Amino acid sequence: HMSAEVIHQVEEALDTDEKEMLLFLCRDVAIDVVPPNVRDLLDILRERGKLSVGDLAELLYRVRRFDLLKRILKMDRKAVETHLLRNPHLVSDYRVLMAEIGEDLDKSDVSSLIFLMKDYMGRGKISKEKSFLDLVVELEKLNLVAPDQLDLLEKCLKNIHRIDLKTKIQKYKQSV
Amino acid sequence: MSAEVIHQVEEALDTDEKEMLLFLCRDVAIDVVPPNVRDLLDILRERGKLSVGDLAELLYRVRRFDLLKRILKMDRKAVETHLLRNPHLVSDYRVLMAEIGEDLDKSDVSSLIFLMKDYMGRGKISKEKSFLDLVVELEKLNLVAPDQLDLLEKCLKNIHRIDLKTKIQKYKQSV
Amino acid sequence: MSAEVIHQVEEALDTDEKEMLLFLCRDVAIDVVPPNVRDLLDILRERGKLSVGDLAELLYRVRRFDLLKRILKMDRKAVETHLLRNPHLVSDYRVLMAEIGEDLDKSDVSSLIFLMKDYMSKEKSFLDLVVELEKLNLVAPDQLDLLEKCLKNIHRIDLKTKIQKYKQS
Amino acid sequence: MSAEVIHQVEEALDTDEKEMLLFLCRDVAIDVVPPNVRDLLDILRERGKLSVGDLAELLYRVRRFDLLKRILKMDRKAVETHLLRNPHLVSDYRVLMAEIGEDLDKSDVSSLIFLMKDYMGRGSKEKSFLDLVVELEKLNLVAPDQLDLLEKCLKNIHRIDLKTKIQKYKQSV
Amino acid sequence: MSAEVIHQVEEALDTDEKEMLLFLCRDVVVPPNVRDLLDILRERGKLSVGDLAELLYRVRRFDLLKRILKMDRKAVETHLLRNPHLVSDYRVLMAEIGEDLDKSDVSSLIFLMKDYMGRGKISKEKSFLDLVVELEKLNLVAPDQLDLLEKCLKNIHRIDLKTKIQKYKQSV
Amino acid sequence: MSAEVIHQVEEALDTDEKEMLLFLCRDVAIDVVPPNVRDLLDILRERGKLSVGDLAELLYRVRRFDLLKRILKMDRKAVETHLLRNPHLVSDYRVLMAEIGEDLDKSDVSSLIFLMKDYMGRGKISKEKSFLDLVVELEKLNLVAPDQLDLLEKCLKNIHRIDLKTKIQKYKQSV
Amino acid sequence: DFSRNLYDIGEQLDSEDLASLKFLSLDYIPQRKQEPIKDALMLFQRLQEKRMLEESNLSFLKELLFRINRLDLLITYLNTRKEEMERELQTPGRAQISAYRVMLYQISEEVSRSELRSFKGGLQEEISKCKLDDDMNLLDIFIEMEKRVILGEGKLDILKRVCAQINKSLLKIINDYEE
Amino acid sequence: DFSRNLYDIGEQLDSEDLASLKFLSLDYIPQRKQEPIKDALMLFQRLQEKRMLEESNLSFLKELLFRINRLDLLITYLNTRKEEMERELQTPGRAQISAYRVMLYQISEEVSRSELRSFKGGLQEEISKCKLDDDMNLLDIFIEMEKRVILGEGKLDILKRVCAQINKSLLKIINDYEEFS
Repeated sequence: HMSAEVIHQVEEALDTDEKEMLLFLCRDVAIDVVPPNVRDLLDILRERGKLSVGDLAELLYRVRRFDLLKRILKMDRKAVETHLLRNPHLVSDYRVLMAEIGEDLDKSDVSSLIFLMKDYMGRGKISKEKSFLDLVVELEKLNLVAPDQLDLLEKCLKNIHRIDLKTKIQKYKQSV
Repeated sequence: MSAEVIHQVEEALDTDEKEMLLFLCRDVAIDVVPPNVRDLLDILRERGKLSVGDLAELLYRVRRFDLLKRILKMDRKAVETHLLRNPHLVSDYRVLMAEIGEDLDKSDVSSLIFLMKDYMGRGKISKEKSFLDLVVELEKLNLVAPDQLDLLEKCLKNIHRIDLKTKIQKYKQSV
Repeated sequence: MSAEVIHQVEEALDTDEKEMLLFLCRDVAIDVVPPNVRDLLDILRERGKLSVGDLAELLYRVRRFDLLKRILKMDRKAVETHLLRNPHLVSDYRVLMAEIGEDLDKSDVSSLIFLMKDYMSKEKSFLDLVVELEKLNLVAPDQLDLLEKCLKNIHRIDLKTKIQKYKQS
Repeated sequence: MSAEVIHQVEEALDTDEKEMLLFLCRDVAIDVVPPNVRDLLDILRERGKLSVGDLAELLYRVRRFDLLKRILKMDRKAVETHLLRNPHLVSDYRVLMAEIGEDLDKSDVSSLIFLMKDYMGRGSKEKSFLDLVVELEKLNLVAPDQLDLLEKCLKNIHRIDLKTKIQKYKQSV
Repeated sequence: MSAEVIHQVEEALDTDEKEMLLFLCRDVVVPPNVRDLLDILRERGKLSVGDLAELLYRVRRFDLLKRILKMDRKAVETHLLRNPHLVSDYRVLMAEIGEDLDKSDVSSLIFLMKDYMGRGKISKEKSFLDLVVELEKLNLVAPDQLDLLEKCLKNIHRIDLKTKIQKYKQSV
Repeated sequence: MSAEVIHQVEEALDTDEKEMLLFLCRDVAIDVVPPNVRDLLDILRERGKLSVGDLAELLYRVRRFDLLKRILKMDRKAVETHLLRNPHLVSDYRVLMAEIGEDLDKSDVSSLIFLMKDYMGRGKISKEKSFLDLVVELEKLNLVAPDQLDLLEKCLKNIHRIDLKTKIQKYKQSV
Repeated sequence: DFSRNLYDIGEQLDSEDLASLKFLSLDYIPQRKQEPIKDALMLFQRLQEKRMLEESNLSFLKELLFRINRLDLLITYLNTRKEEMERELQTPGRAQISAYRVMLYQISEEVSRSELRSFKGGLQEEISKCKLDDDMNLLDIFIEMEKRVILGEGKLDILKRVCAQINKSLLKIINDYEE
Repeated sequence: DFSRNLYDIGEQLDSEDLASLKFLSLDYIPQRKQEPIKDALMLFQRLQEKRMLEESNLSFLKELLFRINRLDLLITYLNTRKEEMERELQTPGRAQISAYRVMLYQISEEVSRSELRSFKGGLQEEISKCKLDDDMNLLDIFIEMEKRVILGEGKLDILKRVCAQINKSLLKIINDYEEFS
């Protein structure tokens, strides 16, 4: 349903941050494997049928690469929005919320979040260099953040005075 | 072209000039993201879009005429005539963006980042980034293009840089 | 609320008004030290305590009604009615401290520093002195006796009367 | 202790208080060089030398009583009694150095640097008093039992009150 | 010698002192960090207690001489009087000159030395020891080749450092 | 000499020292390309060119003085006098190449590869090659030799390692 | 030799002379490149990068030094008299600085402190209120005016208004430039 | 201690004495290096860097103190009499300050406030208006004239004109320097 040329275009056009975000977002679809790079992940999704033109459109939309949505897939924002309104979503709203929270944090906020969560985890699991999504992943492995367990992340966002992000979490919780 | 010329150019540029070269070549090599400037020049040579005249144009766009004289043994008027006669490697849109970036101090860049932060999140985490980083993040968001300069014009107006808005208006009046 | 409004405000205020705004907002952002007013307003907005009415109150405290008319499109009576209806961002204590600071020249501040040094660098302002005292637990809305006595001792009895009228509220 | 309290304390302090806290804690963590104050407090916690009383003492030494009342809900006399009965985290020598630094402007620091340059070597010169005391400690020129040079230099710059401070410290040991 | 002492020394030093130690030991295989350098010096037999004492003395960390090795300045001076030096007098002179230059002086030195060298490398901010290393790589400074540095120090009115250079030159 | 000595030496060396030893012995073992170090030592003893002094020289070139003291019971002075008196197993050319390799960081090695590519192409595919790998790839292309050091000299000049060019000239003056 | 000469010339320029040079170089060195210039050698190297200052092209450096009235530096370090520079810069084509920049600098050199206070007071409505603090000299005000296209080669009206409110010799300078 | 002695000498010099000292050292400390000098210790370190001030080379410091008429400091802290300095400076070659600089400072010492105002009035056409403000003393006016090569070792005519319009003793000082040069 997808050709190797489109996949190649996507992998080389994305940057490191966008690749990490794509891996984090697809952590739910490919439950079993940790793909080392994004090309292995996209090919695995194609093999499992989870990479149509609409699926790649959704993936490009979540990483906010509209230039790739237009150059590679020849689509507009309204088209992918209508597709998501029409068909089921590949990435859950929980992952999208986590990605938005990560994108609305500067370096100091992420470091302080890592410090506060360090009380709940070990040290060597995450160093000062890690991103917010890496923190969310390491907490998920410890069952400390989840779609049904957002109280700790909510409290930590309160403790870093990011009440708007607490409101984002509350709005997500009010949709379920 | 040879790897010796690429090595000399690579050693002569500084960080800001390297970033500007990457941004200017964002159009020729758009499918890939080159990590450093040596890799960028190798990519341009592999794509065939890096003759001696193309590297001369690149050195001209970064305003390093001493490098034109030392490495390529060229003058300003020679490269200007080459650009008048042969097609340009770097589009005029990129040149306009580089001019606007070179005409903004730190406070103006921070104010533009704030006003556009109204339009976009913390796209890149680092608070201290250049104008070209902002335009790259905007291009990735499909918010600025040669045919959609109204937002950049309004933001330059709101920071009282009307001269740059006039630059953009003359650019649009050249089409 | 939008970033353009914060920008218009920051570019319109001058240095003294910026310092006064930081001191007044010391109570809301009571645990962070904003370097400039753009960061202070951004923190207030991210903490949700910067609505249109909150910025209106902030412009009202620096008595910048021209900005209330140009940026927020409000008048004196509208902002006063908003303060009559909703709780205040800046306590009357901060307003009193700013009003006292506006009525002291450099010699009076130097004399206050001289008298208070027994209880505790040069070129300080009155608001900086009040901050240094707050860090030392020497001044508070319920602890104005030292400041009152020191204002009396420098023959600024009108400011003592200001403190008395605040205490009577 | 918890990371929440440490976060509040670190973000509530200003730059001067951060430098002063680092200098005061140079003795409890001599072997390491903490880059920032938050990491310093975390190191003190992992080393066991950061109870609630220790953080109270640290906030008391930087004269930040508002945090003693807001964060730890303690008063001045409580911390003073704790210091009266329990051992001190920061020695009186560090407190004396910080106290001397509190009463020196830029001109006094420059004159002290001028006098000390013969005693240390020409190798900046836009530093604070605590930076000078640190560089002297590295040069083995000042110590709790070696205050004669600093006393003489403070005397020669007509800051006789600071010489009296050093003399009272010596009369305490 | 033991690894505990090496660990104490490495963690006790700051960044500038580490850079100075590496530069001074450039004469004795290029270690990336200081702890590996000390381990290499021990593994070659060239890091006894006296050698580490000399290294701490050259980086002007007498507090470490007193706490870690339990020695004072007079003992290390006698050790240097009796045994050969690990760090040459040229390296000590270079570090001494570097300790007496602010950023503006280094930039002005770079301008003159740049015309004589080109300044092919572009670092964020180069220290004096970094400049001396880049000059050594270009064969522009040496224990027997101090004329260019002498002239450049003269032209920036740092005659005291020129006198340092000349006192070194008269000791050979 | 005994097989225990060869086994101890084989187990004591690390990867870098093994590769350097193989490179240094590349001239003595010209008909055979030994994959690992034990094969090299066994071949050298089989050819008779691995006495106690030869193994001492080999350990001295890899800067493993602890093995000289523990296994062969030799000092620096003893091995140096042996090298002064008897002919060398490893020529000064290989020792010089290893010296130059010791004085190059990752950036200098990468820059050498770029220009030597201008003259040789990719060669091996890995961008993680050592200096000795580059000189071996050049020897296979007949581009470097004890009497053919001009290209390496110019490339070391272009990476501003003029001290190493002086090393090469000092070697050439020893003929 | 040449580098030592440029260094010596730089050692004679203070912060005010450096600000003057940076203003006179606005047409060749943009704002972003101008911001980190804290000594004369940085401006000299920025000119070298554009090849406007080399061992065989001292023209622009001599022009800059002549325009800031440092005739001592010209005669000592460049071996150039006042008459030579006067004869050179008024020959058609050899003037590398625009007459607009020179007239702005000359108007800045003729304004004392009180006149600067009044000039800043006149522009209260066309400049944001924080950007009208005492910490600015007249050249920074000219730059801020150019940024808002209220001052320029074709827009002399506001400058003429403020100068006419202040002094007559300023109007004379403006009109003499115009012809 | 030498450094303590220099600090004590500096504690006796006010801002005007420092301005005089910096003017007398213009031929050894350039403008860029002179601008941030706001106390005597900075000038002393600038001199030490040029080796013109050492524990065994008090010559330039004594000359500076003699030229600004601080004989008290010379006799108290440097143990030097007035006759000793006038005899030393009268030895051929041992004067490190130029006669031009000393003549400019001495001619500045003989001009009062009203005479300085008249002096500023005289230079209305050859000096920019901002460089003719009340906040400038006569030594700064000498510097500004030197910048426009109307004042110098070989161009004393304009100084002659203004001084002769002002006062006779100034012209006498100018000509007495001019002959013995």
